Amino acid sequence: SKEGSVAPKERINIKYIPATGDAQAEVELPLKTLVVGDFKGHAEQTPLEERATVTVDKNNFEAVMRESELKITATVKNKLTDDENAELPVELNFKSLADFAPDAVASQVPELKKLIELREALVALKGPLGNIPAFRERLQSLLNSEESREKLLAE
Amino acid sequence: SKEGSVAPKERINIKYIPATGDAQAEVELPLKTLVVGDFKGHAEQTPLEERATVTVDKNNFEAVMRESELKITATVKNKLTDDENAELPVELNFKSLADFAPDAVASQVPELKKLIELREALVALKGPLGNIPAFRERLQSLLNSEESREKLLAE
Amino acid sequence: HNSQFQAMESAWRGLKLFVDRTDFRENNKVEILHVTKDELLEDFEFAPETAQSGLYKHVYSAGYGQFG
Repeated sequence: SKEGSVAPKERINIKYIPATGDAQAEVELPLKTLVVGDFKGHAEQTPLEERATVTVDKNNFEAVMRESELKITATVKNKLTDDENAELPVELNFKSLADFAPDAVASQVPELKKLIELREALVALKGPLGNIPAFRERLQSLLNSEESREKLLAE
Repeated sequence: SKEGSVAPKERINIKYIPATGDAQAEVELPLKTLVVGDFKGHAEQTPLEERATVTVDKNNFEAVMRESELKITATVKNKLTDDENAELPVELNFKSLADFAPDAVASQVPELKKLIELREALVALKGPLGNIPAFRERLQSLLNSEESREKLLAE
Repeated sequence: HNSQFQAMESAWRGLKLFVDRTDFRENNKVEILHVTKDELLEDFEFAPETAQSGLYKHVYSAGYGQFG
């Protein structure tokens, strides 16, 4: 996500701003607000008079979230098998706003790393599946050769 | 391909233009394009920052092709005899757009210089062949005189 | 019909199809650069930055990045 530009100089340096653009404003002492409230998943052992307040704007919100280390460790219900009374704890490490999304939550759960890898192996199959009609010719050969097929499934 | 004209002068110099004629146009800095890609039959040993770009228009395309020295040397299949597994390398020197044509490709192959000369000797025969009917009278004499005929074929 | 001849005929007679159609009287010029495709990636591997490459010299600095 970087426009290729040249070295700046006394000559003029045009860069197609594929972007469009906004504007800004300023004041006296800004209307400063203090958002107070539970922002992590525990209770910190330091007393209140020693911990600090961090200043957040739109540019540094990704750095305030990363240095907080919001580590959410909880035991949730296991719905990956036929057991209703099974539980499965998780381990979460959040560094960006996209870590709330299920692409990065399931990537941090090792029981779901093998299921996305299962799906990525199935999306890879669908492309060359219906293009070559000789695949079903050897599905019947794997229907015939049952001994050599099961020896290769364990590999 | 030159019209005979007179010396120019204060008198008027009419020259039948057997030609018809076109027109032209102009702009600011022209829309200059850089056609990049493999244009010869090897890889030049000079690094890229020292070699040059040549400007081609319709009038100088015959001079850019001549000074490139496109020398294509390859080993191709020999189909001039009864051998299937024979090969015959060639040597090509291209100076004009008509050098791609088989009139100038076969002229640069010495094994094909003797076959066009063979055909030029046969086109020369066909003219005076059927005009004088005394040629077949001495074909039977060459059918009779077999000893003196084979002594002259080696010459 | 040889792989050395035909690939070097299409790359050169196809240029003539680009020269014959474009009207050079109507403010058009075209530069011709001899590289090979395997040389060009090596030339971007040559410089540490794309702003110091050898193709950057012929696209930017000898043309656009030049007074006049």
